[PDB]
Amino acid sequence: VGRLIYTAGGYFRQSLSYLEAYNPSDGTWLRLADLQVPRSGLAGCVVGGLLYAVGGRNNTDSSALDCYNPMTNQWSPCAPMSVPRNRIGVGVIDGHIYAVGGSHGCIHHNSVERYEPERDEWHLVAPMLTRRIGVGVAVLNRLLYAVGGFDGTNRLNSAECYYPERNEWRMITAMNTIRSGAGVCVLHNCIYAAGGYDGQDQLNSVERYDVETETWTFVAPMKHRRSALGITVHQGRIYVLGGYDGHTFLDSVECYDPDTDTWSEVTRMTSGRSGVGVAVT
Ligand SMILES: COc1ccc(S(=O)(=O)N(CC(N)=O)c2ccc(N(CC(N)=O)S(=O)(=O)c3ccc(NC(=O)CCN4CCOCC4)cc3)c3ccccc23)cc1
Repeated sequence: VGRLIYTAGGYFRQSLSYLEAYNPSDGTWLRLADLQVPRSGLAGCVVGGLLYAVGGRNNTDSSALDCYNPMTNQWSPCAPMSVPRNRIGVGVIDGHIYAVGGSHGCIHHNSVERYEPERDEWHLVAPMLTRRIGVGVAVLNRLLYAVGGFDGTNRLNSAECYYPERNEWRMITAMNTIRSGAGVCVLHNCIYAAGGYDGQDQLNSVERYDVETETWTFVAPMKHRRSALGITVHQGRIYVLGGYDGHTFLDSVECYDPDTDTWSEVTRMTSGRSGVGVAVT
């Protein structure tokens, strides 16, 4: 009935078609219409109550944008991006979807494009300073942040900031830890970077960046270490969904209370998966 946490796609042995929704009010899961094409490594977002699945890898790298309407339980195709973008990052500014980075085969994108729902059109914006796949994306104060990822040579702890009015990117303070495939979100005016892969291990560490003091501080780590996790914010708490811990595909969903600096496991997906697109509406 209320706002749900949607997880689309993912990987477990193969790319998946599942669209499921979690109700944090009563702990229930709903099963919704499958995606047209199974996809992992995509990103989710919500604009005008519509859920969007962006990019990923098919079953093969995907330029697709698909739109799910919760009121009709239907997926519809949208204008494709100018390039396939697997392991994409996505952020929304003023009802516009920014597709950041990602990979096409062995090409590691630094390009960025902007989708206009009112026109069903994508347009390129200024490219990032760094090529980033597995990049975490966060929107804060009408700025778009691109955090960590892999540039094709090094895994990254750097982060950079896009200025829509200036159409430009600037590097910001780097993270304490290198992170590709982290969950990045915004909670209570800070950017959170949860988990990821530092080049040797999946991580359970979690650091937040305070823009005022422009520094990254560690906070309480998660129970299960994980990369390629889904992440979202619901009612002032962070939810991370699934992922890969180095051996298993997680079905675990942990929830972070910023006021207690605590991670509790609050439910479990119907099956373990990583590389899901996650959004709330
Ligand atoms: C420890 O090694 C790692 C090194 C680095 C990383 S990463 O997080 O930093 N990273 C970015 C980067 N590499 O730069 C990523 C890798 C893979 C992704 N997936 C989708 C996609 N299109 O790539 S995925 O989640 O769905 C997945 C698919 C297969 C496998 N591995 C298997 O063996 C599958 C075979 N299984 C099948 C069932 O069981 C038996 C064996 C594990 C995960 C990512 C998705 C989003 C963001 C980042 C992703 C992660 C792990």
